Formats: sequence, structure tokens, C-alpha cells
Amino acid sequence: FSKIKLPSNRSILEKLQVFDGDSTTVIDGFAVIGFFDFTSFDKIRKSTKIASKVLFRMDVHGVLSVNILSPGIVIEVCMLEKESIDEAAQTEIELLMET
Amino acid sequence: GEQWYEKFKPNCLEQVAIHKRKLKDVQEALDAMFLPNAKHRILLLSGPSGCSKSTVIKELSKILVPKYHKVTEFRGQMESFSEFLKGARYLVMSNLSLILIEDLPNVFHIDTRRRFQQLILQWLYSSEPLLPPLVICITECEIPENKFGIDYTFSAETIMNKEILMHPRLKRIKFNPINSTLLKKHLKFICVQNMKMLKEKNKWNKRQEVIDYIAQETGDIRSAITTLQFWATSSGSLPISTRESTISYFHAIGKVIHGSHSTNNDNEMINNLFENSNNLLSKEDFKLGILENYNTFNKGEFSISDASSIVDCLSECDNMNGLPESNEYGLREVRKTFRNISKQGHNHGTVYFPREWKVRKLQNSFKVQAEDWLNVSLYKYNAVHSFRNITLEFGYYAPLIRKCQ
Amino acid sequence: SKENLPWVEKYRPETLDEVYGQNEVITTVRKFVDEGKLPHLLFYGPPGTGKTSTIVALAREIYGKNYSNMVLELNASDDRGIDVVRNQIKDFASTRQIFSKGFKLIILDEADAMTNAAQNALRRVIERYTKNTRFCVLANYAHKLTPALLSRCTRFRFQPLPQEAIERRIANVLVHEKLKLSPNAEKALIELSNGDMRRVLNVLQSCKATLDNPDEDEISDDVIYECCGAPRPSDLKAVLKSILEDDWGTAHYTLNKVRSAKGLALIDLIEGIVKILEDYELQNEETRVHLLTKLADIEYSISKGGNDQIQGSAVIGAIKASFEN
Amino acid sequence: QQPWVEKYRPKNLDEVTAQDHAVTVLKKTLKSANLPHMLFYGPPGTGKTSTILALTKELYGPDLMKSRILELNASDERGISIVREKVKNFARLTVSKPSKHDLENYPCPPYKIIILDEADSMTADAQSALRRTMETYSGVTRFCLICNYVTRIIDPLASRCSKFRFKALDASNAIDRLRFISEQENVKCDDGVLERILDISAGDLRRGITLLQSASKGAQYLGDGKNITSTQVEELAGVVPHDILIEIVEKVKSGDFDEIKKYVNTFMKSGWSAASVVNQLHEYYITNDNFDTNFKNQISWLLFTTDSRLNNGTNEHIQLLNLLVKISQL
Amino acid sequence: LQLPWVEKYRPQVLSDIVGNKETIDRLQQIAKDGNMPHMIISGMPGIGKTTSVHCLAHELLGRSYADGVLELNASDDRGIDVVRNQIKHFAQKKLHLPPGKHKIVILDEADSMTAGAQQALRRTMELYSNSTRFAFACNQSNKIIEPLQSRCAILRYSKLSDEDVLKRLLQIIKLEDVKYTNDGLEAIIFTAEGDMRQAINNLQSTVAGHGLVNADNVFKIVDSPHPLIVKKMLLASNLEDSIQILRTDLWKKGYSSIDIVTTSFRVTKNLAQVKESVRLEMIKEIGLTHMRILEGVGTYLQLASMLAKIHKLNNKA
Amino acid sequence: MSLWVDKYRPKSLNALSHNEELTNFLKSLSDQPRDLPHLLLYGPNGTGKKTRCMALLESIFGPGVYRLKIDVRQFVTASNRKLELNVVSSPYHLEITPSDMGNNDRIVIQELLKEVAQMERYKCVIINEANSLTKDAQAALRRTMEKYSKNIRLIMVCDSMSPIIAPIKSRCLLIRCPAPSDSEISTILSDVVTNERIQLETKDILKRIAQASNGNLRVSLLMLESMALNNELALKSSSPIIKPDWIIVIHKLTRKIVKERSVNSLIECRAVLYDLLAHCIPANIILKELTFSLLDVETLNTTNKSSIIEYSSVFDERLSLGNKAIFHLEGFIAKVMCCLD
DNA sequence: GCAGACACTA
DNA sequence: TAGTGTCTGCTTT
Ligand SMILES: Nc1ncnc2c1ncn2[C@@H]1O[C@H](COP(=O)(O)OP(=O)(O)OP(O)(O)=S)[C@@H](O)[C@H]1O
Ligand SMILES: Nc1ncnc2c1ncn2[C@@H]1O[C@H](COP(=O)(O)OP(=O)(O)OP(O)(O)=S)[C@@H](O)[C@H]1O
Ligand SMILES: Nc1ncnc2c1ncn2[C@@H]1O[C@H](COP(=O)(O)OP(=O)(O)OP(O)(O)=S)[C@@H](O)[C@H]1O
Ligand SMILES: Nc1ncnc2c1ncn2[C@@H]1O[C@H](COP(=O)(O)OP(=O)(O)OP(O)(O)=S)[C@@H](O)[C@H]1O
Ligand SMILES: Nc1ncnc2c1ncn2[C@@H]1O[C@H](COP(=O)(O)OP(=O)(O)O)[C@@H](O)[C@H]1O
Ligand SMILES: [Mg+2]
Ligand SMILES: [Mg+2]
Ligand SMILES: [Mg+2]
Ligand SMILES: [Mg+2]
Repeated sequence: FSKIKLPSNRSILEKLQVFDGDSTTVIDGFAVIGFFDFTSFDKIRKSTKIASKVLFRMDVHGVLSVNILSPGIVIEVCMLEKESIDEAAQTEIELLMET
Repeated sequence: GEQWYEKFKPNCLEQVAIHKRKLKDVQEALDAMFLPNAKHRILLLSGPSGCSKSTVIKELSKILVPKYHKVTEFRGQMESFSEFLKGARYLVMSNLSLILIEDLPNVFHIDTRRRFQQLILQWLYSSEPLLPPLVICITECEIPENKFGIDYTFSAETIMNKEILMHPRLKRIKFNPINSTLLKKHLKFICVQNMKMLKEKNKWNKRQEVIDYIAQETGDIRSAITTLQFWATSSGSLPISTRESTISYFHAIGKVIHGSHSTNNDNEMINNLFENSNNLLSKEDFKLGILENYNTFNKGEFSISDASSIVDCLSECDNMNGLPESNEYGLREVRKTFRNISKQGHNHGTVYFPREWKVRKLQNSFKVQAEDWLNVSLYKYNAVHSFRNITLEFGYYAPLIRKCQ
Repeated sequence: SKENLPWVEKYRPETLDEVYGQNEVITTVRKFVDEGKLPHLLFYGPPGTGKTSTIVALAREIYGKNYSNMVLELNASDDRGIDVVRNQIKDFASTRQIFSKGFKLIILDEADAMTNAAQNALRRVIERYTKNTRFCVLANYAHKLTPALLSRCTRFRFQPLPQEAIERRIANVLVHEKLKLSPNAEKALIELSNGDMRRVLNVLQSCKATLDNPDEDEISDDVIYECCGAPRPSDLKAVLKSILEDDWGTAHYTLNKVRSAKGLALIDLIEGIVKILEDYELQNEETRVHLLTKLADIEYSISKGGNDQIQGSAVIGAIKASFEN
Repeated sequence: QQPWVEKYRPKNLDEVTAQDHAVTVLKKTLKSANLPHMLFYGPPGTGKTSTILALTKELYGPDLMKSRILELNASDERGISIVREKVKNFARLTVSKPSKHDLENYPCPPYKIIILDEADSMTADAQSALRRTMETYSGVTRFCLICNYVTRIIDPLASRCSKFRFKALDASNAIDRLRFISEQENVKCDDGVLERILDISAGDLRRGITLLQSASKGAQYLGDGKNITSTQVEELAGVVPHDILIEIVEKVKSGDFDEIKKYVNTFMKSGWSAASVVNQLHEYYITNDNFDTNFKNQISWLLFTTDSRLNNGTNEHIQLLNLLVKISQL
Repeated sequence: LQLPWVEKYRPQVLSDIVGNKETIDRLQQIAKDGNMPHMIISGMPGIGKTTSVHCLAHELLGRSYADGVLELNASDDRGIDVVRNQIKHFAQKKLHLPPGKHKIVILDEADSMTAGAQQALRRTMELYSNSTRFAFACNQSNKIIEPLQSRCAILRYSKLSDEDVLKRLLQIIKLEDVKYTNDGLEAIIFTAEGDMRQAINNLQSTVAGHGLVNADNVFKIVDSPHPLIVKKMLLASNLEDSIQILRTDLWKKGYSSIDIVTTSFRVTKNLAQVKESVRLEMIKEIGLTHMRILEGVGTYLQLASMLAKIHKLNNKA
Repeated sequence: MSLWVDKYRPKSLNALSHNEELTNFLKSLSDQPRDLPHLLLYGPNGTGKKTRCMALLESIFGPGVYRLKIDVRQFVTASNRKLELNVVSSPYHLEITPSDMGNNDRIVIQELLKEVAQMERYKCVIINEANSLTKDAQAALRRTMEKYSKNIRLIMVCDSMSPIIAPIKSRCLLIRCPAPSDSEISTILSDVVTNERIQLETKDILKRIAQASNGNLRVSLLMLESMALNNELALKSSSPIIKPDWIIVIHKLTRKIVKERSVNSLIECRAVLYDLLAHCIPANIILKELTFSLLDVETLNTTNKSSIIEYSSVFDERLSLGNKAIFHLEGFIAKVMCCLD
């Protein structure tokens, strides 16, 4: 198991809010699980080598749009989530997250 | 629970399913190796799968090492094996540990097999004082369908390119399948060890036929032990399936020529041979084997018409660009005509490999000689005559003309 | 724009109602898609029967604007190596659909031209990734397909299109292009079709190009035979009668005259001869065997090449020798 | 400075003769853009390459060949991967914007032509890739298939491509073309020489053109203002004289094996190809009315078998000897 | 979003699996006792081999199925080094299982896996036989090397009989509440020819396209298997009847000539009531016709000539 | 300078002795070199078609045609494996040989002819044993000599025209080179023994050499050298007719087949065939000479001879359509023993 | 399936 | 003491 964690410090986590599928109702205590292949992250690693701010935004459908800011140019990349989580893994993801 | 073949691992030398002659030969070879005057630098032990290869060395090294751990088995890459061999080179004194090369590294690639060959050649010709004993175990089993050696038949002759085998410092002892009597004795030993569980179920009264069938069906002791364990654990009324073995290159020719005693009918035997051994009967240089071996049915005392029909049918089969239908038709025709003429058959002649490689070597020698002749003639003066006319006119007239002058 | 494309591609069906002949298959697949149930359809049949056209029309009907990013079309023009197949189809099937609540359809045109390991990987993906992803298999040859693939995929057979489908398509083409054909020409086209639509469209376009004016004229059988090069039935009947009646001289003269006046080929002539000979009755059971064997050897020799006059005389001699029994 | 085969190659669609359907279809397609995929097949030396070259020349113009027309042949490597990538790429290249000179000088259609010469030397996988590519890129890309043998081309290619059969050029088919070539080159021949040349080369105008060129060169070298006769062109082509054929027939009629064997040995010493001998013997035997039907059928079958054996590339001596022995024993 | 009948009714326990009753019972005893040996399962495709292995693993593990299985299939990075590393890492871990239970590793479609990977597999089983166990799934045992088959127990699978397939069809019909007919079920069995997945697919096609399961509807949606027609026409006495049968079946339904030749070759190889000389002559003629078709001459005339030659050698004038 | 074929090789059209009609034909073709079509030469082996090609090239170009240069280059066919062709170079023309394997020959010809053609005073190339092709390089030839018919002139020489496909024979002019009669070979032998001032007891020895060689100038010259060197440049009427060991072995095998007809005889014949094929000798000519040696036996009757020639033709077809070579020869010999008695 | 020679106790 | 069982062939490029 490999866990890389981005802390709550505003230097690298300036804005982060979890919505309830309405884009207006922000809620606390809800967990969102995104199963993404290694290939897309490997492709995006080079794109994030030089940047200023990175925006993360995915919907309930699972597709993820990542905006890269580097005036500078804008790079937006759309991703696809996997069909289903492996068995019932998401439970053990949270169970390790508050562990 | 634990597997029977691991729980019932032999402890003494008498428990190993090895022939008396084979045991004496391997003991004498090892004893010759452990003397300071090493006749054989390496020991090669080929044979079919599961014929008690590694255990022989294991208990032998157990019983001999204190006389003058047990082994150093190499886990299954390239530089790792080079380092392992170099480290084994420096294990001679105060340890006397035998070096085992069971489960040899990957050789299906050209580069790794070639580097294995140069490593073997380098260690075989090393003029260094003393010598650590080394034993190589190779399992003879052909690779199924998935060239020039590998991917057709994996054995000792495939990996070694006729140089390591033809060495004074080597003792090649091929291993045979486990004997039926030894298999029956070992199965009876397992039964008398497991008397309690045998009496638990209604299997003691129906034991002799099962043991005989298991012993006579396969020659692998480990597979026989596994089959016995599965049969004993099963409640009953379950048919037993064994480890289906392989048919050798000459065994296939013998079955095609003479027939099969187990299956009198030719159609089922031919279908089984084609299904189980499609690679052997569809690969090249096998119709040459039939064409060179069909003369030994009655030491060449059969009718000329049958032989003429056989070779004509083989020519028609070759005309079909090596199709599976062509091979099936040729094999069926050969089997049918030999079954027809087997009414008077006795003292069959011995079989041999067809002389195909020697012809290719002689052709290559002729080609290089012709190239040298062209080179010297072109150096002397201007003379070009292509290549077709050389063998017909210049292959004989020019040598004698040059010799006379 | 349209009206500048071959009639094979111009008349490509876009809806399931535009596919004629295979009414049973169309109704069955419509019932399947009306219930939202796609059980890994497999399509088999001769070329020109409308397999990929049917699957394209079905994908248009069930998806609409989702064809651009939900349907993965693979074919012989794209590399289908073992690693390429496993990576591409695993990535496509493992990913969830974007917004549509429907099964994902993957079309594999010319699936017979893949390796055994690639077929094994495909058949493993079919059973593994099947919650949202379905598979379509198109192949004219079943001997090159793994029998395991034929078990997991429902096999649908495409019969050659009957006379009704060809006639309906011909009528639609005539309405579209404002063209007229004689009933004899229609019967000749039916006979020449051999259960193929692409051939019919190609010869119709060629015959329309042959006419000096597309309008104010009617297409007869003579112009169809002249443009396509197919021998006339009367010519074949005359050749057969000369063979059966004239011994060797005037029969050969008639055959040479027939082959020279209109430039007919030998292959089509012998095909017509055997087509009429199949209708004839032979109460010997041995003349037919000799006829078939000799004619097949003649076709093999012509495919290998040779002399046309010698081959024609061989045909005449073989027919006369077989009929002398 | 140029051989008559290449010098007199038809550069226009009106120059070719004895081809009515294909020429008319191409001419009517010149004023339109509904050009289907063409499957050109027929006897060798019929004019398929000349026809497609003339159509390409009259369709686009000399300037558009460099950036719009690409051809495939056996001169370069044609592996499955190379063919796949090259054909897919060139069927994906955009339609080049024509210059004005092409626009008011030639009727440029909005598609492009891909020429596949000697397509009978292609593997099944390559043909499948070609047919799938031409179906998936049928918008502004066209494919031309040229092959001597239809059977080697798979059925889907024959179904998708329009079948344009090329009729063999007989004597009456190309007599006018040969007369025009002879008149343009100032060649004098007797009454029945061009017809004899066309009869020698059955459905092959290239062989007739080469024979006419050789006869003209011989007449020029001889010096005297003489007309070329049938004997000269027959002996240049390789036609066996009638007297030697009569002697062969007489030897076959006699039931002596040694005489037949020694005559065949002397004939092979003469170095004459046995294909022409077989053809002449066939013509003499079927033409003659002194034989019954059964013997004619048997000898026709024997000649057919011998021709099939010879077409495979066997020893001509053995085949002709076997044929003569079989004929003599009928 | 409704799953197809093949995948919607996948068995989850060994009791629901039909077919080889003795083998299913033996698997049940193995699951109950827990003593799991190395196994290789081979047989006709689509008869319930991988399903049986999965059900056995589920019954043996229970809640340990999350980590206790490493299902490496054909559609994966099946190399020589990464596979060996993955199996070694799987075998070098321990979980909280009862002493009578062991980890199970499933390798479906081991026939296509490379021989070097087979040697690596042998090394892993020899090194870590005490902790983990391996279960193989394949169609035939020939492609598996002899040393690997030596260290396992082979359980050959036979084709499912009429009774088991009919029973499964009745259970699925009762679950779906679909009207059926005995003649229609007989036609489904006849078209399936012992296949379970094919029978389920044919039943699903019948109920979707027509509703009631009838023999006429089954024959309409799917034709009879081609090996049966080939066997029927090959043993025909008169040449005319065989010619008519081959024409009206194969050319009217649209069957490729090379497929016909291959099916005829398979039928002749599997034929029983024929002499050896006749069988080999027919095999030679089949090979000649196959060569002719592969070169490019695959018309109906070649098939007619092949049948004519077969009937000529059968009758011997 | 140590052979008859190289020392007394004619180097001009006028230097040619036999086939005056062929010499006139070549002179007519060389009258206008610019209008020279593609040439195909077919005839018996040893007639001298290469000599006619060299004479025509010398007439067209001039001096330096007979001067040859040797260069070596490699052609890549698969991965890093490459096969080299011993191409011979010369000013104003070029010559190649198909010594490569049957499959790589096509791509070797493709690359070589594409490199030679280029752009351009044309260049003439001679295609030796054009008949020894696998119908793959022939497509490359028929495409290149038609498309690039501006600076290249392929010259084809072969012994059998039947293996050559019809389009190649169509695009190439048919040149006939009949073998000389006995009188012309005798005159050539008389001239070359006059120039070598060797003794000649009678004129019958030259006629015997001509009959033994069966219209082959190279064989006649080599036999003449053998009898001159073995008899110390003193020919005698009683000197035996020297023949190559290959024909002697074929005749001995024929006598063994005629005398003994059994299975052991069959396996010894197979061993002899294997040893003969070990000398890089094609099987087709072996079968051809075996047939001619079997057909001259006076003991056999007409029916046996007809059966033997029919089986020879059938097995020649099998060899042409087959891949291996031993099977067809073995079948022919076994059928010969079957039909003998 | 074959042969040639050796094992092993009745 | 003669059968039955069983090792060794027989493969190099
Ligand atoms: N009485 C016995 N004699 C010999 N081996 C026995 C016996 N009882 C059990 N065995 C087992 O049988 C196996 C025989 O080992 P070997 O055949 O020497 O190994 P191997 O040579 O690597 O086999 P392969 O060819 O790799 S499958 C071992 O696992 C032993 O523990
Ligand atoms: N049922 C049909 N009714 C009318 N036209 C049809 C029908 N089926 C096919 N066609 C025509 O045939 C053309 C080509 O058919 P396709 O479906 O593209 O090829 P195919 O039939 O799948 O054969 P292949 O070799 O497998 S691509 C279409 O563009 C239509 O014009
Ligand atoms: N219809 C024609 N009218 C005049 N000359 C023709 C005609 N057809 C062919 N030729 C001549 O034939 C020669 C070569 O024509 P090609 O087009 O190369 O023949 P081909 O059809 O390509 O034969 P291949 O390529 O071997 S299949 C040239 O000299 C042309 O002038
Ligand atoms: N005995 C059975 N009882 C009920 N359903 C079965 C039975 N056997 C097979 N099936 C069904 O057939 C489907 C396919 O079974 P599989 O086990 O995947 O086939 P297989 O035996 O592994 O052979 P493959 O996958 O072609 S290699 C299962 O999911 C079940 O729906
Ligand atoms: N017209 C001729 N006069 C004299 N000798 C000739 C003539 N033509 C050919 N030769 C002889 O033929 C020999 C070369 O034959 P070659 O060209 O190898 O025959 P092929 O072309 O059949 O291989 C030369 O040694 C030459 O002496
Ligand atoms: Mg071991
Ligand atoms: Mg399609
Ligand atoms: Mg051309
Ligand atoms: Mg499975």
C-alpha cells in the first residue's frame, strides 16, 4: 500500500470543498472515492512539472477535469473513472484513512 | 493438509525409487568427482519429469558430506546467476558443499542461453586448483504449441550445443521412468503407513486393481502419489485421471510403423496421436524419418508395391505444402499398409535418424569450396560461369585440369 | 456532399428499416434493444449481406449522438496485436460510461484475422468486463475463430438476400436515380446477383454509365450483359447444343465464334454450362462424377494459367466423353 | 530512341481500342464524380495499365500526380505493416487544393485514386486491410485493383470493386491499331501478315508490337525494299514450320519407340519450346477431320494435361516426350 | 440495465452447478474439509470450469476472498518476470486462516502462457507449497508442461449430458417465469449439442425474438449445427442426394467453402463407420480441396467435384 | 588462360562460327541500339547464349564490355541478418546472378534493380538463369522494366521457357539459340586443335566428342582438354570417352535398378541419391538424366518404357509443385521397380 | 511398437 | 531355466 497525502495547509490546499451533487450544497463528513488508472496519472505527471496552480474538479459521473495554470496558458485535461471499485475496497480506504 | 509427496519425503537411500544400477553409477560418478583428481567437472542428469532426479543428489550429499548444509539450490537472472556461479567457485574447503543447478534459469531467449553456454564453457576449462562439485539436472519435456531447438523439445541436447556434451569432464547419465515394481512397492508402503485412514473408508478391499492401474499407467512417482492421495481422500465412485505423458520422437515412428497394442483399431490411435502430439507430427524432418525407417518393418523383406505406394503417397503429401490433412493421410496410409502386410512380420530392423544434417553440411562445404574457387579464378583472370554450370561441368573437369597442369 | 460516391457506399443503410432480406434477424435485434439487453451478438455470413451496415444502423438507433465517444470500432486496418488488443480493450471496457445509462458496444470488424492468444484475451475480457461493456464480432470465416468465442457470443447467420430484397433495393435505387429497367433485365440481374448487393449496385452504376443518356431510355438485358461481360443464356444454350450435336469441327467453330464475337471469358462460359447441366438428368451416376472432376481440373488450370483454345477444347472433349457413357 | 511498346503507349482514353464497356464508363465518369472502385482483370498485355494511366492523366493533369496519385507495386517492399500504414496514411491525406491551371484546364474530381498494380501478389491479410481501408475511406479516396488472376483476389474485394473484364485482343480487335502503328512507323507487310502476327499472340498486343518491331528492324537491316512475309514473323516468334510438324505427326503415327525418342532428342537439341509445339499439334489434330470423336477427346485431354504440367515449370523434354508417347499409343 | 441470461444466473455455490456429479461432489468435499491440492481442469469450453473453480474458492474462503485469491487471467500482463514477482509477493504473505485452509491462486487459460512463465510457476510452487495453492483452468491439458502436471491432480471434465442441461434450463425458466414447450427444449438441446452457454444464449434469443420457446422459432433464429449436416451428407449413398443436400443447406444458408472443408475434415477424422482406406482417401481429397480453396479456387464446382470423387471411391464403380 | 572456354572465347559478331541466322539477327538488333527492346534468350544449355549477349553488348557499346570488376554488398532481409550477393560490375553494363535463397531473391532483385535504374546512354543487365525464380521477383521485373523503360534493359537467358510466366515472355523479345549440329562442333574442335598444334590421328575422335557432349560447346571443350592432358597432347582413336562422374553414377544406378529390384536395392538407391544431392546438384536434372538412362535400355519393352516416362513426368510435376527433393526421386525409382516386373 | 542383453527367483 | 519384466537404443544441425 502506497499513501501520499496532501495536508490541509492552504499553501497547497487553498480551496477544497465536497458537494452533494448540486454544486451549491457544500457538506462535511462525506467521502468521495475515485478509481483512476495509473496510465492517466503518468501522462499528467509531465504536464504538472511546470505550473503555478492546479484545479481538480470531477462530477458524480466520475469523469475528472484537471486544469493547469502556468499571461500564462491554460491546460485542461479530462479523465475517465473505472467502471467499479475492486470488490468493496472503498470501505477499507476510509478505514485506513481515519486510522 | 500437507501433500503426501512432501510429508512422505524419503530419509534413507533405500527409500528413493532409484534402480540399483543407476544408484551404483551415480554413486561411482560422485565418488570419482570428490577425489582431488576430478575426472568429470560437471554431472548432467537428464530424463523425464518426476523420475526422482533431485532427491538422489539430496540424500547422497546428505550421506557423503560428513565423510570428507546439504545443497545450494539456485532460485529462479543473468548477472545473478553469474554471481551465484562465482560464489560457488569459492566454496571448496571446510564446507564441501555440493552445487546444485536444479530448475535452471531462463533459456528460451537466445542471449541468456548463449551466456549460459559461455559460462559453462568458462567453468569447464578453468585451470584453478581444487574443484567444487557441481550437478546439473535437466527435465526432458517438449514445449507444446504456442524453433531450431527450443520451442520444439526442451531437453539436454537443446540447451547444450553439442560442445558441453562432447567433453571429457562430463558424465551424462540419462534417467529412466520409475519402475512399475518400485512404484507398486512405494504405493504399498504409503498404504501401510496410512492403514488407519484406509480402514476408515471402504477402499482396502478395492486397492490392488487401483494400485496396478496407477503403476502401469504412468511412470511418475510424484504424480502416482498425488493420484493415490486424491483417490483415497475421495469418498468413491470417482474415476481417476493421471498425468498424461509424452511420446518420444522414435516412439512416434515405432507406433506409426508397427502399431499400438493397447488400441487395436487404427483410427482411434491415429486420432489420439494427432491430438496429443500435433506439434511432433506436424513439424518438419518427421516425414523424412518415416521415409528412412519404413524399410525396417521386416528387415526389407516386404513387397515392393507397398513401398512404392508409400513413397508415392508421401510425395502427394509433400505436394500439399505440409498441410495437417496431408500428414494425416500419409500416416493413415502408412499405418494401413503396414497393418495389411503385418501378417508375416518378425525380426524388425532397428530405426535411425534420417541423414539430413550431413547432406546440408556437405552442401555448405561444396558452396564454400565453390566460392573459394570463384575467388581464386577471378583473382587469376576474368572467368564468370554463374553457379548452375559449376556442379555439372566445372565441379569435376576443372579439378583434374588444374591437377594435371 | 452526397451524389459523388460509389453506389455501394452511397446506398449504405442508416436505420434498421433500411436493411432488407434478413427480417428475422432485424426483428430479433430490435426486440433485444427494446428491452435494453445486448447478449454479445455475433454476426456471420457471406460478404455483402450487410453485417457492419446492420451494426452501424443499430448503433445509430440505440445511441444517436453517442457514437463519437462510446462505440469503439476495431478492424483489420488497425493493428490488433496481443498487447495492443489487451491494452486497448481493457482500457475501454474498464472505464465507466460518461453520462449515458446504457451498455457500451464494441464492434470488431473482420474478427477472423486475429491470433489465437488475442482471441483468448478477447474472450476473457468478454466474460470479465461485461457489466457495462458488450462485444460485437463480425467475420465471414468461422474456421479461424476459437470455438470458445462462438459459445459466449450468440451466433446469428446472414443468409444470402432473396429475390424480394434485391427487387426492393432495385426499386429504391430506381426511385432515387430516376432509371428504368426491363423485366428481363431485372431477371438477369437477379440471376447474376448470387445473393450480393454490392455487385448489384456496382453493375447498376456501370450500366447507367454505359447509357448515353440516363433518362428517356429503358435498360434491357443486352446492355447489362455487354457492360458486365456475362454470357447470354442463349449463347450458352447454343454452345451446349453444338457440343452435344456437332462432333468436333463445327462445335469448335461455334465455340470460337461465340468467344470471338462478344469476347466472353472461359470461366463464365463454363460456369453457365455447368449451371444448365445441373438441371439436366443423368441416370448413370458416373457421367456426373467425370463432368465435375474434369471441370474442376479445368478451372484449376485456368487459375494457374494456360491456353484458352486448348482449355475450351478440353472442356468440349470432357463433356463429350462424359456424355458417351 | 524508344521501343514501340513504350513509345506507342496510349496516353488518352480514345486511343485504346477493342474495349467498349470500360472506356465508355470511364469517359462518362470524366464528367461526373461517382467513380467506384475498379477491379481490372484479364489476359496479360491487354491494356489495363494503359487504361488506368490514361484515365488518371485525363482526370487530374500532370501537376496533380506528385501530390494526389500514389501507386503500389511489387517493386518495393509490401509487408503487412508497411502496406497497412502506407495505405491508411494515403487514404487519410486531405484532398489537395487544385491550382487554377488544373481547374480551367482539367475536370478535377474531388477524390483521389490509389493504384494497386499486380495485386495478385498480395497476402490475404493485406487484402483484408485494403478492403477495410477502402470501405472506411470511401469518401474522397478511390482504389484501383489490377490483377491477372481473379481467383487469387479474395471474394470481398471482387464484391466491393466493380468488375471490369478486359476482353482479349484478337485479330479483328486490334487489326486497326496494328495497321495504324505500321503506317506511322512506315512498315510494309503483305496481305495477311498483321493477321498472322495477331493470331500468333492470342490476346496479347504487346507481343505483336514487339514482333512487328523486330520484323521492321530486320527489314531495315536487310536493305532491299521488300515486304515482310508470314514466314519471317513466324520464325522470329518461334513458330514451328509445318514440314517439321508433319514429320512429327508421321513419327508419332509409326509405332516405333526408338524413332520417337531420337526425334524428341534432336528436337530438344534444336532448342524449341514445347508450348508452341503443343499448340500447333493441338491445332493440327482438332482441325483435321480424319480422326474419330473418341481419339480427338483423348488427345485433347492429353494435350490439356501436358499444358497443365508445363505451366507448373517442369522439364519440357520429359513432358513433350510423355505427350508424344501417349498420343502414339492411343 | 439488465444483464444477459448467461451472466445474470452465474452459479455462486457448487450445489447450483450441474454436469459431472461426481466431480462436483468431490469439489464439495474438498471445500468442506479444506484440504486443497493443486488442480488442473480441462475439457470442452463453456461447461463450467472457471465457474466451478470460483465457487470452490468462495466456499473454501468465505470472508478471506478479498486477499486470499490472485486471479491472473489471459487478458493480463502475462510475462516471465512481472508474473513471477507478483506470484512470489503473493506467496510471501500470511493471513488469518484456519489451519485447514490455504490460499488459492487461479490461473485461467494457462495454455497460452509462455513456457518460461511455466518454469517460474514451477519454481514458485516448489518454493511456497506449504502456504499457497494453485488451481488451473484450461481447455486441454496438452499445453501444460509435464513437470507442472506432475505436481497437481488432474480432473478431466466431460461434456454435459441432456439431463443436467435440461435441469438447468428448467430452473432458469422457473426463475424467469417463461412459457416453454417440450419440443422447443428438445430443439434447444439439439442445437446446443452439449453446450450450456450456447443453450442459454439460444433460449434467450428465442424468448426475446418470439416469446414462447418452440422448435420452429429455435430453428428460425438459429440453424442446425454444420457438423451434423456434414455428417449427414458425407454418408449419403447416391451422389445426387448428397449434392442437393450440400447445395440447399450450405449455399442457401450462406456457409463459406473453407469452413465446409474444415468441418468435413473434422467429421472424417472423427468418423467411425468407415474403413481405414476409404477414410484416408477422403482425407487426401479433403486436403486437395483445401489447397485448391486456399489458393483461391473456392467455387461450388470444387465442392461438387470433391463429393463426386468421394462417392466414386465409395462405390468403386 | 588455362581453359578452352576463356582463351578462345569469341568477342565479336564476326568471330561467331555457328548460327549465322542468329548472328544476322543480333546484327540487325545492334544496327539501332536506341530502339533495342527487352530480350529473352531460351535454348539448350551450353549453346553460348552468354557469348551472344556479350557480343551484342560489345557491338552496342564497344571496348571495355569484356572487362569486369568485382564488388560486394549486403542486403538485409530480416532483423540484423543479411545475405551478400557477389555482383560483378563492368563499365557500360552489369551482370547479376540469382545465387540467393528463393525467398530473399525477390527483395534482393527489387533493391538492386531500384538502385541500378535511378535516372539517366542506358545500362544493360543480364539475368542469368531467369527461369530459376519463385514467381515473386518476376512481378518486380515486369513492373520495373515497364515503368522504368528509359535507362535499363534487362537481358534474360534461360534453358527452359515454361517456368517463365506469360507476361514476362510478352514484354521481352523471344531470342532463339539452337544448339549447333555435329558438323559445326567438329569444325570448332578442328580449329581449336589446329591452334593448339596437338596431334590428331583421325577426325573421328572430334565427331565422337560432339556426339558424347550432345550439342554442348562447354562439355566438348572440357572433354577435349581432358583427353589432351591425359594423353600428353596426343589424341588417339582408341582413347576412351571421358565422362563426368555424375553421369557415370547415374548410369551405374540405372544398371543397378534394372538388375536388382528389391527393398535393399531401394535403400541403397536412396543412399546414392542422398550422396548425389549432397553435391549441390538439383534434383530435376538428376531425375531427367535418370529417365534418359532408363529409357535407352534395350531389354525393356515399349510398355515398360511408356510406364517409366509417365511416372517420370508425374514425379517431375510433383517435384516442381513440391518442396522437398528426395521424396519425388525415391517415388519415381520405387515406381520404376514396381513397373519393371 | 521393434530388437539386444541383463535382472532374478522361481 | 525360460519367461516376465525391464535398461538402452534410436539426434544431429
Ligand atoms: N519414495 C520416493 N522416492 C523418490 N521421491 C519421492 C518418494 N516419495 C516421495 N517423493 C517425492 O517425489 C519427488 C521427486 O523429486 P525429483 O523428481 O527428484 O524432483 P525433480 O527432478 O525436480 O522433478 P521434476 O522433473 O522437476 S517435476 C520429490 O518431491 C520427493 O519428495
Ligand atoms: N440488407 C441490405 N439491403 C440493402 N443494401 C444492403 C443490404 N446489406 C448490404 N447492403 C449494401 O451493401 C453495402 C456494403 O455492405 P456492408 O455491410 O458494408 O459489407 P458487409 O455486408 O458487412 O460484408 P463484409 O465483407 O463483411 S464488410 C452497403 O453499403 C449497402 O449498400
Ligand atoms: N487497347 C489498346 N490499344 C492500343 N495499344 C494497346 C492497347 N492495349 C494495350 N496496348 C499496348 O500494349 C502495350 C502494353 O500495354 P499494358 O497496358 O502494359 O498491358 P497490360 O494490360 O498492363 O498487361 P499486364 O500489365 O502484363 S496485366 C503497349 O505497347 C500498349 O500500346
Ligand atoms: N453446470 C452448469 N450449470 C449451470 N450453469 C452453467 C454450468 N456450466 C456453465 N454454466 C454457465 O455457463 C457460463 C460460462 O461458464 P464458464 O465456467 O465460464 O465456462 P468454462 O467451463 O470456464 O469454459 P471457458 O470459459 O469457455 S474456457 C457460467 O457463467 C454459467 O452461467
Ligand atoms: N558462335 C560460336 N563459335 C564458337 N564458339 C562458340 C560460339 N557460341 C558459343 N561458343 C562457345 O560456347 C562457350 C560458352 O558457352 P555459354 O555461353 O556458357 O553457354 P550458355 O549460354 O548456354 O551457358 C564458349 O567457350 C564458346 O567457345
Ligand atoms: Mg527436485
Ligand atoms: Mg463488414
Ligand atoms: Mg501492367
Ligand atoms: Mg472459463
